[PDB]
This record gives sequence, C-alpha cells and structure tokens, in this order.
Amino acid sequence: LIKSLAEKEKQLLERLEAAKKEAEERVKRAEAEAKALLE
Amino acid sequence: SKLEAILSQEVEAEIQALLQEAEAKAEAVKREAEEKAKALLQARERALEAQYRAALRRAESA
Amino acid sequence: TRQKQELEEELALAQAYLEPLERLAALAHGLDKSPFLRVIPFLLTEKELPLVEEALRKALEDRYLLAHEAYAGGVAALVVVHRKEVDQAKAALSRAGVAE
Repeated sequence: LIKSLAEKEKQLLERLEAAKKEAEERVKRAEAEAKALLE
Repeated sequence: SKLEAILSQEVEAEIQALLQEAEAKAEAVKREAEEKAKALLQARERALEAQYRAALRRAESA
Repeated sequence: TRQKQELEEELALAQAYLEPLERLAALAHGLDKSPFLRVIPFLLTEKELPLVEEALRKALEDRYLLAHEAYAGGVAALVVVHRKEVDQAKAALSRAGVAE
C-alpha cells in the first residue's frame, strides 16, 4: 500500500509513454501526408 | 490503490486528451493542405491557361 | 570553530532522523518523487494510528495509506493519498494533530 503507489507511479510513467508513442506516430503520419501532398 | 488509481485514470484521461489533439491535428493539417492543394491546382491552371489564351489572341492578331 | 559548530549541529541533527528517514525511504523505495502522489511521513507517537487514520478513512478507501511500518520509537506514519487531496488530508490530520 506504499508499494502500490510505487508500482502505479511506474505504470503511470508507462501510460505517459503510451501517449508519447501515440503523439510521435501522429506527427510522422502528418509529415508523410504532407509529403504526398507536395508530390 | 484507490486515489492514485484515480490519479492514473486522470493520466489515462490525459492520454485521451492527447489522442483527441492527435486526431484533431491530423484532420486540421489535412484540411488546410487540401484547401491549398485545390487552390494551387486552380492557381497554376488558370495562370498558364490565361498565358496560353493571350498567346493565341496575339498570335492570330499578328 | 564555525566548521566544528556546523559539524556538531549536523551530527546532532543526523542522530535523530537517520533510521526514520531510511525506513521511510525503504518502504517508499519506488514512491518518492514521481508526479502522482505525495507521501507525508509524520513522526508521531505510539500506536494511536487509528486516531490519525480517522482522516484517512474520511479520505479514499483503497488508498490514503496512513500507517507506520517501522521506526517503533518514533512512528513514521506515512500517509499517501494524492497530491492535493493528500494536502487536504494533511490539513485534516493536523486538525487531528500531526506534523510531517
């Protein structure tokens, strides 16, 4: 019940990294879309 | 763990808000660049078409 | 003389909270400064832990962990709920009588 906070702070960081992955995939997706637009 | 599970569900709501902003950014960029694709299409078409037309006018006149 | 007085004051300050801070950090070995929840450790008296845990029972059910795992002399009652909700719970524990 201190370890529960510890491990879900760890997986809280993991959930932030999941959102981070979603962000960077969206950015390079929009970049490839703009590349097709320029072509 | 109750209250920091609620804090981590607020974290999943931040994931939710970030994917909202992700989809919103993809649609915003696609829409504005679609507007520019059609506008630049019509721009270069009508410009070179007007040059072609004026060349035909002055050619037949000469 | 200033260095000796500072070293003596540092030794006197370290003679009291060496084992308690180490025990709190050992129980809190992964929950120290990650930005989810604060952990207010209050060096309180012997086992009147329910008198402090009344405010934790007023707080969330499967959290607001307000207990003393070690340091049997001065009970390091760590209370971990949230950041802002645990700040309000620390105000409630100070209303019950507490000091982090």
